[PDB]
Formats: sequence, C-alpha cells, structure tokens
Amino acid sequence: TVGRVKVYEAIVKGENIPEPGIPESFKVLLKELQSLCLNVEVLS
Amino acid sequence: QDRYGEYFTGAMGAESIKKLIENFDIDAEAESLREVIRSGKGQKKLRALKRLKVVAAFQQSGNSPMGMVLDAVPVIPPELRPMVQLDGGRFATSDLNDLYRRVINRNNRLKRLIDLGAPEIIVNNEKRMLQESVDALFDNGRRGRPV
Amino acid sequence: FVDVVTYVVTERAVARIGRGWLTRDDKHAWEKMRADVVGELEDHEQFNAALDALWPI
Amino acid sequence: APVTHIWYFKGVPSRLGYLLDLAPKDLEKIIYFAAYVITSVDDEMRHNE
Amino acid sequence: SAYDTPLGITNPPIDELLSRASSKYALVIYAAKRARQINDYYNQLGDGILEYVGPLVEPGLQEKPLSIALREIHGDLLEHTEG
Repeated sequence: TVGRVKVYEAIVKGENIPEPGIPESFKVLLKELQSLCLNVEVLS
Repeated sequence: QDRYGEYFTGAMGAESIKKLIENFDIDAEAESLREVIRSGKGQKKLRALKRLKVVAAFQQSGNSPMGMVLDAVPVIPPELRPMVQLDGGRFATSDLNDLYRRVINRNNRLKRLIDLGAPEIIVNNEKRMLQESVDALFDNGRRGRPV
Repeated sequence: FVDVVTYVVTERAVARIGRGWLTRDDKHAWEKMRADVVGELEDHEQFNAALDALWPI
Repeated sequence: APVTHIWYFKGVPSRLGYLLDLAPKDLEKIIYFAAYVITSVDDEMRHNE
Repeated sequence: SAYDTPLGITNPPIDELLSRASSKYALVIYAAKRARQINDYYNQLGDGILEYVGPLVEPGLQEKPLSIALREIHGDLLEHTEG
C-alpha cells in the first residue's frame, strides 16, 4: 500500500518506476521474531 | 549452609543455571563427549552424540547459551496486539494483553518482596508465580494446565 | 479407576488440614485442587508406574 | 529474577537437558523453584579441611 | 540474414542480440538498466550532462528508451559485466 502510491506518482511524473530496496512483507515478522528473543540480522 | 556453608555454593532456579553456565567450559565438555563417543561407546553413545549436538552447535556461534535465561524481556509493539473500540463506546482488545500484564504485576510484586524480605521460601513462591507467566506468554499450553 | 483415584487424592489436594489454607479458598476453593490434580497426570511417573502394580495393562 | 524460555526446557529434547548433562524431571524442580542445586565445590579446601 | 523487414518490437531481432550477450535473461537486465539510464538522462535537464551519456543512437518520434537501448545493443555500442 506504500508502493502503489510511489508508482502512481512516478508514472505521472515520468521517472523510473522504483524498486523495493529490501523486501517489505518481511518487517512485521521480523519484529515479532525479534520480540520473541530470536536475534535476526538482515545480511548484505 | 549454616555449617559447611562456605565450602559449597547452592542456588535455586535459573539463577543456579546462570552460575553453572558462567563458570562453565564448552570445548572441555566438548572433548569429553568426543572421547566418550570414541572410547566409551556402549549403548549410551546415543546420549553422548545427542548432547554434543548442542555443544558443537554452541562453539563458533556469537550466542552463548545465556540467551536461554532472561534478564531483559522484550514486549511486542502495541499495534500487533491491537486494541480498538467500535462506534458506541465499547472496546475490542487482544487476548495476549492479559499475559503481559501478569508478568508486569509479578515483576513489581517480586521487586517489592525484596523490600519485604520474607524468608527465601515466599521468595521462591513469588519467583515461581512470575515465571509461570512467561511459561505461557511465549507459548501458553506447554506445562501442565494452561492459562 | 484412575479418575476415581484422582478424585480421591483431591482429598489431600484440598483437605490439607481443614481446607486448602490459601488466599484462593474463599471464592475458588479449588485453585490447588485442579492445579495439583490436573498436574498430577503430568507429575505422574511415580504415580502412574506405582499404579501399574494394581491395574496393569 | 532471571527466567528461561520454555522451548529450551520443554524442547523434548530439552536443550538445557544436554548442555548441562542433566535430564528433565530434575530441572522440572530446579527452575520452577521446587529444589536446590549447587554450582561447584572446593576439593583442595575440603582436603585440608 | 535472409528474412524480411522485422516489424515493430521484433526490430531489432532476437537471435542477433543473444550473441551480443551470454543469454536472454542477461539481455533483459542489460536492456532494463540502460532504459533507466536513458530515462534519468531525459528527466534531468538542470544538472549537467555527466555520468548520463544519453542515447548513443538517434531517437525517433519518442522511441521509448527500451527500443533505443536494444538498438544500441544491436550496434555493439555497449559493454557489460556480470556478477
């Protein structure tokens, strides 16, 4: 829901259609697995 | 502990565990299990192996077993245990909330029982009653009858 | 048989001296009743194995 | 007061069961504050005592 | 080379490009990235023309950046390195 807006704006402005720098469905699960005292480290 | 006290150091609950993991060797127990699996095979070798599992799994890891014992417990972002009222004046709140509050209560309970100074046995009862809350806050339905 | 024996041991579960003697026994007379008797099917090895003498499978 | 996580006690295999070499039904009593255990002991202090 | 006018998208052809690269996926990326470069060249009129070479070939009416890119790739006007 935070990407479709960026996309509509990009297109109407004529700029390169963006790309999610790091996947986005992951963050709530990341939080709630960290909240359970399980260290998680998005690597790179 | 009255007589023969300073010759041994007894403890109760996870505290004792903490101690025996602080002044604890890993690669020593590891090589013990290795020489067991290579010298004292018998039938109880299965135990040597199933146990060195966790030891040689706790060797090149940046996580000492201390992570089991909790001296700093997190809470979940409120929105993930949501609470919202409908139109009219009536709430609708998650079910997990209860367990959290219980921990909170028990913590403060013990945190003032220290000032109450009751003998170690009321202290054991209250510590049991506070860790019974985490026993189910993470996975309720794991020991005996659940909440 | 096992259920009858559990309701029997419920005696010492709640008949400690007169009854219970905990701060719960004014409204819930059975906090430890069904926390000891509903936990003794878990703290059972002694109980279950020494039962196996009187009703073996 | 410190506390543990159930998975590492109710692991079946309990992960504390092996790292400590102690079997369950014995730590059942330890962490739930139903018995006492000892960290260590002094061999040399006791030998001359 | 014995074929007729490749029409629309089919110009530039495909078997011609697939030898200007390792595979067809690499061509997907080798075209998309240059499309981004062309677009970011067009959108940026204030900032001087540096680090954005533009289109190496003559555009058309509009000749959307992807077509310009695949054409350039047909003319052997680009290099690329994998990861």
